[PDB]
Amino acid sequence: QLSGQQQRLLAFFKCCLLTDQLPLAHHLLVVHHGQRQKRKLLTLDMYNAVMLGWARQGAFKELVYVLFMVKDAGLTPDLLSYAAALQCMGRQDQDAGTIERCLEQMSQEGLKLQALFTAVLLSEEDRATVLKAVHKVKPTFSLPPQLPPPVNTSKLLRDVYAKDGRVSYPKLHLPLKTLQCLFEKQLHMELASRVCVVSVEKPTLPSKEVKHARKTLKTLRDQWEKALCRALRETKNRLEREVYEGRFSLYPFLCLLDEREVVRMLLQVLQALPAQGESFTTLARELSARTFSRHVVQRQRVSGQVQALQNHYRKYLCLLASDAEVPEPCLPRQYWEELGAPEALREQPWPLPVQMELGKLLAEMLVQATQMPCSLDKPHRSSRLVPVLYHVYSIGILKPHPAYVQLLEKAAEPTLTFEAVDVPMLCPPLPWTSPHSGAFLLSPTKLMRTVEGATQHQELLETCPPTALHGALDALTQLGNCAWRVNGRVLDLVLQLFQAKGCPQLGVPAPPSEAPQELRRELAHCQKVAREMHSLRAEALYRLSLAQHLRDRVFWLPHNMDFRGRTYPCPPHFNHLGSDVARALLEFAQGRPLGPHGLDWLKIHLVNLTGLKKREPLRKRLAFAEEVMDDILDSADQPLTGRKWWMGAEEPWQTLACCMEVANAVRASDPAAYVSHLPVHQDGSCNGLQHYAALGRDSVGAASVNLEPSDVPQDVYSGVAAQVEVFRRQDAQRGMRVAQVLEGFITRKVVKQTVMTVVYGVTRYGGRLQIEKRLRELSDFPQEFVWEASHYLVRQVFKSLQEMFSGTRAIQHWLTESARLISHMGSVVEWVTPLGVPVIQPYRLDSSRKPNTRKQKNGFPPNFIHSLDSSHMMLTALHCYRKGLTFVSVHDCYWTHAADVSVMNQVCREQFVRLHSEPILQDLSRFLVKRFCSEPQKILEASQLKETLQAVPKPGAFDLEQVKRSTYFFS
DNA sequence: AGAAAACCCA
DNA sequence: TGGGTTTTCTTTTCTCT
RNA sequence: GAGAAAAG
Ligand SMILES: Nc1ncnc2c1ncn2[C@@H]1O[C@H](COP(=O)(O)OP(=O)(O)OP(=O)(O)O)[C@@H](O)[C@H]1O
Ligand SMILES: [Mg+2]
Repeated sequence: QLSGQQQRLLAFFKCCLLTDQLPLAHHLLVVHHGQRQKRKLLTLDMYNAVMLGWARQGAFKELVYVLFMVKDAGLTPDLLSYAAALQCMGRQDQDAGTIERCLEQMSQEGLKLQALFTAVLLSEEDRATVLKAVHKVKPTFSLPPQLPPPVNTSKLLRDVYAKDGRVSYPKLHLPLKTLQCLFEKQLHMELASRVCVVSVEKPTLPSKEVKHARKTLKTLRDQWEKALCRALRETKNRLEREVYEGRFSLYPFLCLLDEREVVRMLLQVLQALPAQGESFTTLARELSARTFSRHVVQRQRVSGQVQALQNHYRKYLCLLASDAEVPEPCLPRQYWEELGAPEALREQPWPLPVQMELGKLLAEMLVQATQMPCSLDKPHRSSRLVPVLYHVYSIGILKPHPAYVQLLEKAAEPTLTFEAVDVPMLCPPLPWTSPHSGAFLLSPTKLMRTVEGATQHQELLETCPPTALHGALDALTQLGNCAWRVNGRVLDLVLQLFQAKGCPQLGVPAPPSEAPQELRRELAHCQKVAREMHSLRAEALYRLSLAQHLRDRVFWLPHNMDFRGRTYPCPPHFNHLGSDVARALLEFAQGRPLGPHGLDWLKIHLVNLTGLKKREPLRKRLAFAEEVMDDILDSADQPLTGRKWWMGAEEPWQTLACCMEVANAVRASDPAAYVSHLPVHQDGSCNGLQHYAALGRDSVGAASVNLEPSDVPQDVYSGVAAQVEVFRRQDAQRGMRVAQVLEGFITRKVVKQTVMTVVYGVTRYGGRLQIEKRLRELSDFPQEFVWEASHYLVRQVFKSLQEMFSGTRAIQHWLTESARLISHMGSVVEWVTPLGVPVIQPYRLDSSRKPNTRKQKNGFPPNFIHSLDSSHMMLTALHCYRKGLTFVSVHDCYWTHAADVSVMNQVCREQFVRLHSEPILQDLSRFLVKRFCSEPQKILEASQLKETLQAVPKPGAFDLEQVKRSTYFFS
């Protein structure tokens, strides 16, 4: 649309506003105004930018100059131009307070002053100055009184937003002053954009070469520090020259940040660089994005937004603190908005070519700025100052000359360095009051996770009724308000294995040592295994370094959504959706007493973690727990020196943590009045099958995946495993070798993924790879036939064909056909969840202007079922919040304290009915016939999709209220 | 690799 | 009708080219 | 970009 130079100079003038430097903008405006080619292609917005800037300084003569320049070249003043004019007229006492010409022309122009105060975004201080100007004269003007905020009136969301009800909202265990101090700590950790952590490695004792290298790097880094402060000042003068000669320049972009912070950034980029050099454009985009983030943090420090955030957060903590009482209790978004919400003043990203030019300029400073001696091993040897990194040609990756990387490797630097946003928050996160504001204090966290800069996700989120997202945001805040701590005993044991030779049986990666050590094939395989082990140990190193950092601290994990609705915590390395070790390290910081029923749920949780007794009732899982109590107590007491019963569990570290918790609870004097911090888990049987069976009301499926009450749990995977094992015997007696070598190897775990995936649009090749990976990890299985057996295991699993999951397949076929026809119409598949969240699919494999019908078709049934179980999770979260339950969730795995597992069940058995009492299939049908089938050009295609959508398959005969008495719906 | 057919563009 | 490409969906981490 | 690994 607009020219690239227009956006480029718009970014220039905006950054000149943000960095004082206003005579530079006036000079460039004058130079462009002189030349006829240059005075063309300016929009009104750049003169408007210089308008508000001279309004901030209040220079009346200069602003009258640029206002006179507005009328030339056919630009009439817009609303905000008049606003800045009112701001400068009121900044002085001119025109008897701005009415003598400005307000008369304001009324003559036909631009509404109400529309100025409402429609057009203004700064709050500028808005107050306009108020003072238009209050010196005309005192009969007053601001329109803003209404009380709207309260959502949907059927599922009536109960959570009904004012008259008995509520018990949970409060944190931390007082107001402690939470305020943690707010200060988080603010300091976010202003300093990186955090340094100690390695969990074994440290190296002082040696001659190690400390010689250690003092060599300090001298070289200080030398490059002075070199970088030379180069950036030289290019600052050189770019100010281009400003003063009438050229575009990046001079305010380098004055966005101080000299020091840029040099520190470039040094941290060298410290974080691997032995192999990274792509030049990737280094550029990383550097310029870091410049943007540090600018966003710096602008709030200068502009006074940080102090406003301080006062509001100190008032907001009264809701969460144990020692403070809000007069009427309410939700954190509601209490945030009831208090005066600060203006966001959203920093917007610059145009992408300007970002790339900044990254190129910084990286090309970094290339020709740093130098080092070549004679590293011999300091007395005379060597010229060899460039440390010239590989710009090369796909283009810079070269770390091997002296530097060997110097680092013999330096034994004990410190890793993280981003602020890659670390758990030290204070409770900001409430999700908007798709813009939430999670981190000073960083623009996104509502939906996305890649490659897909922006239609937000464009659906900001085009909604304002009360639609209220259910989702209050869910994410509830997921973010969970207080976590680190289980230190598990950390001690894992670091004991990590600092020694690792234990790959229990998940601790092996060192570069104990690696495997005609000939070429074996050497290549040894190098491959060495690289994989080194990579896994680097991952575990980073995770355990954050865990040891947060060992003594209470931290919060802010949550985002994806597009389809499911919720993930923002800090990546150490979260509760990670592996066995990561879940074993994490624990609830707030603890709730067990009560009369908590210890039974702890024991059932332990038996669920062992992986034994999956086919059993709860009474016999509990009887198993009493059977193996001595093994539990020995595993808790002697993990690595006892009989190691916990190691044989399917999730050994979580089993060990639960063994410790159960051992503390049993040996307690009153196990009912024991404060338990362990998250007890409840999981759906087959949630794709659960939601398909509840949509189709299929009695056979509902009985099959436990929507109908039964004494014993029912698994589809154990059914199909025996149903293919009978043919494994029947073909083995015909003398087939592939059936003969699979004896004792047809389990739930090898067919679990395939029968999980049959309800989605799976092909036989994907099922083949699915069983193939599981057969590769089978050590007892001979590895020769792993390919062949995989084919034999996607054959004979046609047992799902014989009228198995029938209404499931009808629902699947209609969703698949709907996605196919929507995409063949040319449109992307969108739908609104029953809680109101709009969902769009970012597939678009044109290059991105057509929808990829294969990807849309294969994506619609999983994305829709994930939307439903995310909505079910959010309803369960909200109605547990009304009953004072601490709830988190790994994507159908609902986690809470043991004392709440009954209540969490009941809400899970209520909001599954209340969600599925609504005609989700019919509401989806009418939404997609209104949104997608109302076009004039494609009446026949709309008729075909109309016949498809209006032929939603009929519900079966299953009363959903039975789910209320289903014991093993979630177990 | 390879056992593998269906969909999309010629 | 003939030839090329994918293979159910999402999320996350690490070192080597 | 491949080498892997993890969660639903
Ligand atoms: N590989 C996968 N592909 C698609 N969806 C998946 C996949 N793995 C899990 N899911 C989704 O996650 C949920 C199932 O999680 P989970 O791993 O607990 O499976 P399950 O069928 O409930 O098995 P289990 O018997 O172990 O409880 C469903 O919503 C399902 O759609
Ligand atoms: Mg499960």
